Amino acid sequence: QVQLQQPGAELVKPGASVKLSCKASGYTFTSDWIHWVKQRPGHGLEWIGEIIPSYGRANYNEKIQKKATLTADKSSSTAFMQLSSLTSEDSAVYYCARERGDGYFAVWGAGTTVTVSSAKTTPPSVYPLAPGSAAQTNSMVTLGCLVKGYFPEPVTVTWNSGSLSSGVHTFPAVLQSDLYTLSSSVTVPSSSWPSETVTCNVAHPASSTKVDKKIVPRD
Amino acid sequence: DILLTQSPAILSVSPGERVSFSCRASQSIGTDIHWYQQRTNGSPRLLIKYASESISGIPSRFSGSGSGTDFTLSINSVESEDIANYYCQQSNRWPFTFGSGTKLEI
Amino acid sequence: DILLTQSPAILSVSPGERVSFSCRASQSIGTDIHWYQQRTNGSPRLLIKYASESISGIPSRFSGSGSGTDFTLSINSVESEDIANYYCQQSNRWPFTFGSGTKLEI
Amino acid sequence: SALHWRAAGAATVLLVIVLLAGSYLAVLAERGAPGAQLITYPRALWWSVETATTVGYGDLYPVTLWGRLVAVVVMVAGITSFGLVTAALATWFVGREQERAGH
Amino acid sequence: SALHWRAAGAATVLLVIVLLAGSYLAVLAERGAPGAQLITYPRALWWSVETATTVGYGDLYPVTLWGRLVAVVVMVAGITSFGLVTAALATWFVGREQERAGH
Ligand SMILES: CCCCCCCCCO
Ligand SMILES: CCCCCCCCCO
Ligand SMILES: [K+]
Ligand SMILES: [K+]
Ligand SMILES: [K+]
Repeated sequence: QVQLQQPGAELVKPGASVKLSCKASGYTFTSDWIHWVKQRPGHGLEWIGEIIPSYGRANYNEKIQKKATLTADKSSSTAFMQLSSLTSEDSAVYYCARERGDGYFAVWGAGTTVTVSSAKTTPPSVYPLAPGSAAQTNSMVTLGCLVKGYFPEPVTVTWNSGSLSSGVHTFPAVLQSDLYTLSSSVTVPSSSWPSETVTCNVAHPASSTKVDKKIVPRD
Repeated sequence: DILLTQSPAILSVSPGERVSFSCRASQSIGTDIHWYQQRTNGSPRLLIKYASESISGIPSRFSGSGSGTDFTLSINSVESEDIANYYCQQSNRWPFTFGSGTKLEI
Repeated sequence: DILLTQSPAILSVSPGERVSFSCRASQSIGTDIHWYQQRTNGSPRLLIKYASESISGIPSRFSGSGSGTDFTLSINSVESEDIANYYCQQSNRWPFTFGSGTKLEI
Repeated sequence: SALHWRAAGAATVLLVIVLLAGSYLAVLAERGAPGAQLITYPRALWWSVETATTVGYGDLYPVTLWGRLVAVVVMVAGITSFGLVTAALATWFVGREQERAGH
Repeated sequence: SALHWRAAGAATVLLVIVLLAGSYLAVLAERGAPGAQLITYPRALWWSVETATTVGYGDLYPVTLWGRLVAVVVMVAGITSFGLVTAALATWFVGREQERAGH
């Protein structure tokens, strides 16, 4: 089961601060250290700092402008990272990881996407992508979902609640006029659809929404 | 602090071929190097610890070697699921540091 | 004796930008490096001691990092009063030595 | 049992506790210090053993004030414990020589 | 109090004085010697502790004649002090074993 739980996203206005959380489950020792790692888009992993919850002591990457402050609540097994006075340079995915005091990060959180922007949150509109009436078909058929007008990143798109993974492509979002847009593709044997239902599930963490859109043939 | 250099930044290999990623440390760190795999939009995953120690759940195809300043992560017979970014990380001296990453292309 | 190399000799930065001065030692000196600021016709002024330790009276904008042979003095958001010569100095081995200095230009 | 054996046993148990607490405290003190190597528990425990015994291979050592203070407690605990076992062995021999001599 | 405890206490106080004087004298002797590291008082005091205990991490040591002579006094003071505590512990145990035995 998931050892480290992190919120999917956080939208922050320039100059403001946010507190990321990392809830741990699984074996817990007085000797565990919780680390935080930053990853900007297209870039590598950057170590930010660490904390030992049982004592409350924290250490930080001294080589970079100090934007973080680490704390921990022992009773709820949660570690926190306070990021303050942010700029677009602070926009990135922030991972928390558990180290058993022996040097390597045995397990990682899913990461929290932090977006520093003045723009407002906006849930996505999910539209079906079913073939036109004149489209011919082989042994396989391609369907999809249009996810547009949302902000900020990210969205998680699954097909049939995750049971359908093979034959799936989710394309990177494009930013235009403060809104993102992406589509997801799914391919199943042509014979199996529509007899067998195909639905995409779209989750958008920043707006706390998750919607389903069943894909049916055009009239 | 220890500089971890990963070169080349991109590695192109043909299917089923053995491949080797390089990680070089600015000073001797014994075998205190660990390797992580990160697929698109996924989180890093520990592959090898202390240069050559296996992690349960990781395919036998992966192996590591080296000590001192030069390390290598190898994959016997590369396959599609191996397409990802690979990072090395040291724990010999404080603070821990990461290499710049090598992307695997098939 | 320990050679302390400061390059570049002149650093041009725009107002409000983070800036980093480099100081490299010919051999490992732990964190025994200290930084001084010297404005035109003024005397040197201690800014950072043992690579990263704060001095009372010095603005939070100044910070230091590094250990071994490579050190950095940083200023978050440079401003006019920061225009000066910056020197590093080591106390790891006798005799103490100074770097050649880096001038900051805005 | 006699005092000297009890003190030895106690000293041994106490030494072991200092080695474990010392390994743990050394890591807490040293992380945050650039260049420090005494930063993972397994090698710190090894370090605590080499400190209590004064073997001094030289592969690991504290660079911070508190890491050094912790080191001093481990050294003193180790030197004292081994000194106390010697004193206990001497007491044992002195008593035996008394017996072997008719006193 | 008994002699052995008084000698131990005295030896401890004396050891501490030798550590402090030794740290100070080591810096005086070593500055002026190219390459010397035992040149600031805080690490010299740490050095004096590692010398009196024979721990021998190996991170610091004198390179000059007088720095080495100072080192010898610190070693001998340290070895003797710890040897004297052992002798004091033995005396204590021997006396106690006498009592426990009816003598
Ligand atoms: C002798 C007891 C020392 C406790 C270790 C302190 C660790 C925290 C210092 O930053
Ligand atoms: C044992 C006493 C030695 C005194 C230290 C001498 C320092 C001066 C030598 O140049
Ligand atoms: K020794
Ligand atoms: K001895
Ligand atoms: K030694």
